[PDB]
Amino acid sequence: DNTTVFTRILDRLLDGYDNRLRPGLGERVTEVKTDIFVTSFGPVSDHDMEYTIDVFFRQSWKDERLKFKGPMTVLRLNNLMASKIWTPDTFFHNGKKSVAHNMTMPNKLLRITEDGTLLYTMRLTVRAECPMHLEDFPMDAHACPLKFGSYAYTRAEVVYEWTREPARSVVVAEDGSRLNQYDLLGQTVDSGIVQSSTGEYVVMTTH
Amino acid sequence: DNTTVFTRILDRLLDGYDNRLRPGLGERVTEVKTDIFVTSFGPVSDHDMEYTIDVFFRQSWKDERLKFKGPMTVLRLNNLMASKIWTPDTFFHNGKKSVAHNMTMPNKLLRITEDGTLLYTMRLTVRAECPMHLEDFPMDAHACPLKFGSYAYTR
Amino acid sequence: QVQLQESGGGLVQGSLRVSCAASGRTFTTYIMAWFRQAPGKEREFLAAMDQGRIQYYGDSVRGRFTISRDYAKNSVDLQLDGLRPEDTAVYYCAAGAGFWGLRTASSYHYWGQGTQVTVSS
Amino acid sequence: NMSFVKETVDKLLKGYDIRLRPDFGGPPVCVGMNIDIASIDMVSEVNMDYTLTMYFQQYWRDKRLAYSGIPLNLTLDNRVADQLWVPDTYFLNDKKSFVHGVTVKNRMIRLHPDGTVLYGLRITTTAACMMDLRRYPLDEQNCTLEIESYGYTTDDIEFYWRGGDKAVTGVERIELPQFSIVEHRLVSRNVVFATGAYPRLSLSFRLKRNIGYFILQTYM
Amino acid sequence: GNMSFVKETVDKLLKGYDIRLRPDFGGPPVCVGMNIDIASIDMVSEVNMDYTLTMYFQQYWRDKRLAYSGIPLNLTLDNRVADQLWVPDTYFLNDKKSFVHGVTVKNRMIR
Amino acid sequence: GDVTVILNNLLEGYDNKLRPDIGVKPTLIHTDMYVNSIGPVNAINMEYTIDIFFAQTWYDRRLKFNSTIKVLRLNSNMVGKIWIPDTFFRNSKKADAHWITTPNRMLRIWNDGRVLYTLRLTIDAECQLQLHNFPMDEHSCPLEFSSYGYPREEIVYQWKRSSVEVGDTRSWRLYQFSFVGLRNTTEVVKTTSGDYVVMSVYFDLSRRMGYFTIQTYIPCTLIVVLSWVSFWINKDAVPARTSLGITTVLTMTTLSTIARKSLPKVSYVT
Ligand SMILES: *[C@@H]1O[C@H](CO)[C@@H](O[C@@H]2O[C@H](CO)[C@@H](O[C@@H]3O[C@H](CO[C@H]4O[C@H](CO[C@H]5O[C@H](CO)[C@@H](O)[C@H](O)[C@@H]5O[C@H]5O[C@H](CO)[C@@H](O)[C@H](O)[C@@H]5O)[C@@H](O)[C@H](O[C@H]5O[C@H](CO)[C@@H](O)[C@H](O)[C@@H]5O)[C@@H]4O)[C@@H](O)[C@H](O[C@H]4O[C@H](CO)[C@@H](O)[C@H](O)[C@@H]4O[C@H]4O[C@H](CO)[C@@H](O)[C@H](O)[C@@H]4O[C@H]4O[C@H](CO)[C@@H](O)[C@H](O)[C@@H]4O)[C@@H]3O)[C@H](O)[C@H]2NC(C)=O)[C@H](O)[C@H]1NC(C)=O
Ligand SMILES: *[C@@H]1O[C@H](CO)[C@@H](O[C@@H]2O[C@H](CO)[C@@H](O[C@@H]3O[C@H](CO[C@H]4O[C@H](CO[C@H]5O[C@H](CO)[C@@H](O)[C@H](O)[C@@H]5O)[C@@H](O)[C@H](O)[C@@H]4O)[C@@H](O)[C@H](O[C@H]4O[C@H](CO)[C@@H](O)[C@H](O)[C@@H]4O[C@H]4O[C@H](CO)[C@@H](O)[C@H](O)[C@@H]4O)[C@@H]3O)[C@H](O)[C@H]2NC(C)=O)[C@H](O)[C@H]1NC(C)=O
Ligand SMILES: *[C@@H]1O[C@H](CO)[C@@H](O[C@@H]2O[C@H](CO)[C@@H](O[C@@H]3O[C@H](CO[C@H]4O[C@H](CO)[C@@H](O)[C@H](O)[C@@H]4O)[C@@H](O)[C@H](O[C@H]4O[C@H](CO)[C@@H](O)[C@H](O)[C@@H]4O)[C@@H]3O)[C@H](O)[C@H]2NC(C)=O)[C@H](O)[C@H]1NC(C)=O
Ligand SMILES: *[C@@H]1O[C@H](CO)[C@@H](O[C@@H]2O[C@H](CO)[C@@H](O[C@@H]3O[C@H](CO)[C@@H](O)[C@H](O)[C@@H]3O)[C@H](O)[C@H]2NC(C)=O)[C@H](O)[C@H]1NC(C)=O
Ligand SMILES: *[C@@H]1O[C@H](CO)[C@@H](O[C@@H]2O[C@H](CO)[C@@H](O[C@@H]3O[C@H](CO)[C@@H](O)[C@H](O)[C@@H]3O)[C@H](O)[C@H]2NC(C)=O)[C@H](O)[C@H]1NC(C)=O
Ligand SMILES: *[C@@H]1O[C@H](CO)[C@@H](O[C@@H]2O[C@H](CO)[C@@H](O)[C@H](O)[C@H]2NC(C)=O)[C@H](O)[C@H]1NC(C)=O
Ligand SMILES: CC(=O)[C@H]1CC[C@H]2[C@@H]3CC=C4C[C@@H](OS(=O)(=O)O)CC[C@]4(C)[C@H]3CC[C@]12C
Ligand SMILES: [Cl-]
Repeated sequence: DNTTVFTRILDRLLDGYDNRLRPGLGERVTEVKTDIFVTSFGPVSDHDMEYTIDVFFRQSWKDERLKFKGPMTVLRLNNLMASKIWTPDTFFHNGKKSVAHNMTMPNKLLRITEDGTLLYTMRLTVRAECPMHLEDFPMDAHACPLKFGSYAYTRAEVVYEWTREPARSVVVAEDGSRLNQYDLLGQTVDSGIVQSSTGEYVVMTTH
Repeated sequence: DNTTVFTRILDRLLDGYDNRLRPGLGERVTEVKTDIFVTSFGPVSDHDMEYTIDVFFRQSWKDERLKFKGPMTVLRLNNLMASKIWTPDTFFHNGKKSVAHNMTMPNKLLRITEDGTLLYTMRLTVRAECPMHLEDFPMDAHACPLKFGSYAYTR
Repeated sequence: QVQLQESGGGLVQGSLRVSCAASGRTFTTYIMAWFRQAPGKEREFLAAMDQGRIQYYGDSVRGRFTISRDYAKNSVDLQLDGLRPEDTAVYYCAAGAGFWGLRTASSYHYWGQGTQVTVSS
Repeated sequence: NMSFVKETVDKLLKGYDIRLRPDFGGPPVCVGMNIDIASIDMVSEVNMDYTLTMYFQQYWRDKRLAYSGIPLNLTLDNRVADQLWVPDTYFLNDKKSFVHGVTVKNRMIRLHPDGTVLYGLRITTTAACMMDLRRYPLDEQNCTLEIESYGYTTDDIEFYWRGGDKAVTGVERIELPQFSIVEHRLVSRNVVFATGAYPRLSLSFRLKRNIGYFILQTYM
Repeated sequence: GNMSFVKETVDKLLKGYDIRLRPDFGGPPVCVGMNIDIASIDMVSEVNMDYTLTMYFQQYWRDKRLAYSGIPLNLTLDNRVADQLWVPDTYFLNDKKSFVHGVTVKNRMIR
Repeated sequence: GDVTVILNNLLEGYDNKLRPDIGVKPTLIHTDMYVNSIGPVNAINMEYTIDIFFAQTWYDRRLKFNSTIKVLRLNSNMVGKIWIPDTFFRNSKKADAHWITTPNRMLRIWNDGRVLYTLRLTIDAECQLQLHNFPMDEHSCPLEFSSYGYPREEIVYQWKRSSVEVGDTRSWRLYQFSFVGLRNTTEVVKTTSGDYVVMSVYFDLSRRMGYFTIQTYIPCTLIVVLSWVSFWINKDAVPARTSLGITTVLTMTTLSTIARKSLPKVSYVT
């Protein structure tokens, strides 16, 4: 078979690959380059002080263990292989109850490049808290945050970065705007630190 | 080592333990002794004639296949290994979306005695049906039932 | 009236701590920040802290200054380390939700009286 | 004979890498589609969405699954779908969707003699449909479902409506308390995202709102 | 230092680990320290007579079996490892409905 | 003991993917129901929540065993090991099985190879109500089911002597409606994938006017009588008669608004 060689390459990738350890445990810091494509800004439920957003949250990082050589320069793998290897545990700090869409199957993909760079795109629907000061109601304005970061790994272990410059990393689709009574003027992208009880973590935010 | 002895005891307990078949199959009838400890009687939903009840449903039964001899009188199996041991198939005859708590760990407990007696404790919230006769409303009285029994196994 | 009183030293050769206490309104849900004004009329962002304890910093003072908040006492503190002679400036304490901002003075509707800090070698 | 079918199926599933599409190096896979709209349950304007139950069915070709000597279409049990490759189709304007799962998972796998696979799913999806209520209740809304490949670019996969215009069926039998379907349209194209060009299918209904209720309750 | 040594260390720790048995089943009781961090209270409803609470529930305990040396830094393992190690049977008596946040992965930490 | 080895012999060499008689004849399935309770008929969403103990029976030649054990009773453990029909309800908006304290599934296997499978279900089935004669209307709500993947050439469902059965109907949650009677039907439905044996159970329901007779009919009549009271008032009392007239008109409008609050937004006069 022509393509059987590719299977062998896959069978050679996971040989000895311990998924429990991050790419650089005790040697480096696993830099993660992340960015969002807001496919649709969902309705803002002022009753719950909550809003909804549907995003193609996509991340990338370098894992030297998965370096290979073969015919194609990029391997586009199924969602199962993502579960088979290490991936970041990014979550949303202000999120309430989101769902990763899996219709018809998990909306995930993995692209392993020859140099070891990965690309793990998702399709999330995050409904997150948007605190409000309704002193000027109905003539008020809000800044709903979307703050995300690693759950387990501190600053010394995992650090997040924006792929492009911060302003142009987060992109909102023009046709996608489900807001009824609100108007989306724009977004501001930033990064910062949170010092929790366990340790210090990087939190990447979009207001 | 005190650990390896009980590790091997637990590993040796289920050597051929056919969980597909009830204990004492073909020579006796399994006498399941059951009781309920109601933590809190939930609110009664008049609209559905449904009422919630949080329970610590306890069952117990004799099982000769699981007899063992060791330093401890009682062995507390973990939640998952109970899947490999036969347990009664009790269902609530009047139930609607009843739920078993899975936080932070499945609210189940299995205890095995040296004589083979098993105790199976389970925490549930049961949403049961209470068919009402609202003819003396709002000055009525009801007797809401809660019925349970085996599903597959007969008398 | 909503008042943002300030405190902290003004003369240092060094380490310092500049505190800011709010009165007349609970700023638990507001974003509390510090700003700098060197002589030359150019307000510079220094640090900011959210309801979620998340700290943002300016690139000039990343890791030199540390911002903190005390929500029970309704105050914001700034611990300054590694003071250099160019850091001489008036430091202002500000609060307000970040609308079109979080790095711009236009988004803050409350400001402190300001405190002068000078560094002499 | 059951033994011959069993060993043929065992040979088929043996030496089969699910991770690789039917031609990992080669031309794209032409995945045809067809739908049977079971019903439209609740066209809600307060939430700007509509529920849709459907029999989403996919057709494609897989040489690895071809078998000979058994001139019968093997309708296998649904669990075998876990062991075979299927397309990564998804509904782009979705909010919450699921596969009906009683008594077993409503799923169909039918292997044909030439390795042509039919993969059927009974789906219920709450698809988003933003509405322009400037003419309410005399409005005429446009509600669409956008089917798309997730990971596979247009070079790896190609979607088309299996039937041309009869791919979607059962539209005329749909009845709603409020609206009334006047037209349905099928479109195929290619979209471009931040990570390449993907195929796209679009099933769009036009819903005309009835007036009798508002004559009874508001105008009169 | 190197990845391989830590890999072999983790494999040695998880070799022969019986998840059924608590860290000292024959011995003194195990002490579990809890360090809840309240993140939010959402809906204090009188109609349902219940309140929602989002928090970071942490549990510390000394399991002598999972002891290693030569690597002077805490190992933050992947969350799935929680399924392969013993954990307390903690539960909230007065709960009605609860869940662990599951995006992108199950929000769970083993350190 | 003997049962363990019997089950082990049954399972080895068993391919649950393939139905019995894959290339001999269609698999005959005998189905029956026992309606625990027909739940509330949600007229707004135009559906109803039935609860059943759905039982199927068929013959699998591979499960023939000769022994003194006349029949093997089991629980949900063996459900997944053997082939099972993929029966599904065509007109179900929402369906689910019961999963405590164990999956409510029963499996019994006879020596001759007959398998009896049984499970409890709570089916939300859509019922397209015609409310022209509301509240004096009747309905024939169906519950339809069939195999999903297997066409008529592979599976052929069929009823039993007394398939549908109902217990004490007094315990049901039918508030407005009263159960009249049930009947069964069988048909062949042609879909794009082929032909399917689709089997239906129609429950005939008749609404009871009682609540509505207290809610809208009596109140409206009174306001009309109330309006009639105006004629006895002297024609000189202009403000009194005018106030009475407008009050009755507004009350009638309000009662009209309350009347259609319990139905879907049907665009015709009931
Ligand atoms: C999109 O994403 C969705 C989210 O991920 C996804 O939904 C999930 O899909 C999967 C795959 O279909 C579902 O998994 C199956 O669920 C079946 C049961 O479903 C009901 O119950 C679950 C909850 O499950 C727990 O509780 C039930 C009982 O309440 C148990 O039966 C389960 O095992 C499980 O138990 C543990 O947890 C309990 C606490 O929660 C503990 O008390 C307990 O001790 C256990 O620790 C609900 O979530 C389901 O409802 C929801 O999801 C459905 C999805 O369709 C929705 O429609 C619905 O609205 C709800 O949202 C539902 O109520 C399982 O039976 C099934 O596992 C059996 O089959 C698989 C087949 O592959 C086997 O591998 C597995 O071993 C099981 O079979 C064995 O056991 C059965 C039962 O006895 C035997 O019949 C069988 O022969 C076999 O026997 C063997 O094992 C026995 C021991 O187990 C042994 O005794 C025997 O001897 C023998 O060896 C499977 O887990 C999952 O539930 C969905 N939902 C969630 C929330 O995860 C969706 O599919 C995705 N969509 C797509 C298209 O990708
Ligand atoms: C209530 O709460 C509890 C507690 O939180 C929840 O419990 C968890 O439930 C999980 C789902 O059932 C369960 O995970 C499965 O466990 C099975 C046990 O079987 C063996 O597992 C390993 C086997 O080792 C090898 O595989 C594992 C990964 O599975 C590797 O890590 C090892 O290195 C080995 O390579 C051993 O412990 C024993 O041998 C066990 O017998 C697993 O089989 C099962 O695996 C499948 O899912 C994995 C995750 O996606 C996947 O990586 C793996 O490949 C398997 O994939 C299945 O699906 C694909 C589909 O294509 C198919 O190809 C595969 O063949 C396979 O069928 C799971 O890991 C947790 O252990 C359990 N935790 C507990 C009990 O503490 C409970 O779910 C919850 N209930 C709710 C919410 O309803
Ligand atoms: C609900 O609302 C939606 C959104 O407005 C409507 O969607 C549009 O429907 C029209 C119907 O005609 C679609 O029109 C067709 O678009 C095709 C696009 O394909 C590619 O075509 C070229 C070449 O590649 C490029 O523009 C681009 O690459 C496109 O991807 C055209 O090819 C079609 O024209 C060709 O085919 C037709 C026959 O099918 C010929 O008559 C033409 O001469 C020509 O050869 C055609 O223009 C349009 O694409 C839809 N937009 C979408 C899906 O975003 C729904 O129709 C509406 N539903 C209702 C009203 O019920
Ligand atoms: C298993 O199912 C397949 C698919 O139905 C059977 O194949 C034959 O498939 C063709 C489609 O490729 C069906 O098409 C018809 O199309 C032709 C043009 O190709 C047209 O001229 C005809 O008028 C008709 O519309 C064809 O009907 C179908 N044959 C049958 C008998 O259904 C295949 O035969 C099946 N395997 C069996 C019966 O063993
Ligand atoms: C691995 O985790 C341990 C436990 O968190 C880390 O050790 C602890 O580190 C903190 C600082 O992060 C120490 O805090 C300080 O302790 C002194 C003395 O009590 C006190 O005066 C300070 O105010 C402060 O609280 C703590 O003592 C220390 N304790 C232990 C048990 O080690 C450790 O550094 C981590 N290792 C790595 C490499 O991350
Ligand atoms: C379901 O339908 C079957 C077939 O119509 C009914 O059984 C038949 O009933 C008639 C009338 O008594 C008999 O003449 C037939 O011989 C029966 N057929 C069989 C195969 O038994 C059955 O009673 C119906 N079940 C109901 C109405 O619940
Ligand atoms: C339908 C409704 O909502 C009712 C509820 C209370 C009613 C009002 C109570 C008192 C009076 C005073 C009377 O002044 S008179 O000197 O002409 O008698 C005129 C009629 C008027 C305005 C009633 C009109 C109808 C109501 C608004
Ligand atoms: Cl809104």
